[PDB]
Amino acid sequence: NAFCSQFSRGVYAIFGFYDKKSVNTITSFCGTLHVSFITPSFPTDGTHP
Amino acid sequence: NSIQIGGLFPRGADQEYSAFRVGMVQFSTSEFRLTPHIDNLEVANSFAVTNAFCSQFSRGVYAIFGFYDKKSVNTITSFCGTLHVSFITPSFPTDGTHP
Amino acid sequence: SRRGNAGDCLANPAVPWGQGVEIERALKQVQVEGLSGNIKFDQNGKRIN
Repeated sequence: NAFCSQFSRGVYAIFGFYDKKSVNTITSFCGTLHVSFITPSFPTDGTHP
Repeated sequence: NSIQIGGLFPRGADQEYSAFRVGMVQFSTSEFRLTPHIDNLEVANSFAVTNAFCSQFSRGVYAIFGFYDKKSVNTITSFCGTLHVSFITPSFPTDGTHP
Repeated sequence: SRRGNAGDCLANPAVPWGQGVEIERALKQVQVEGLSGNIKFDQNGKRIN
């Protein structure tokens, strides 16, 4: 709901952190809504757009 | 009366949905009846897992049947712990405890 | 400048916006210098060099 709040506001990119228990919530949404996501957290394994 | 539940089924999961209908016909009663709402989805896409979840919370279901994968296991447990809806599943068990 | 209103995240069907494809290609084609050193990216989003 913090993701969908800012996507309701309209943004061009989102900076933020994820964790292990939330990483697939991020990598699914950024694949879907095509909103880029810059982050310093641990690297996801795979080829994520 | 007629009660409403929600169903989350993977594409390619033919037999389990066939096993779902056999269970409904046999365990049906005359007094109280259960009404499913079935959805077919990819289960690794956690958007679609989220999209199927909030669509059925808009329906006002009483409990939810569904599966999950490694990609979506955290999506369900964070939702059902928050939105206080029960989720029954044949998937692999979550490590730790989740309400 | 997609001044058209983004709407919610729960769209049926959820639709992207093609100027989002423009953003990440700029984000991957950045080689600057920072605190860690040479910031060189891949097509994936991971760091190299």
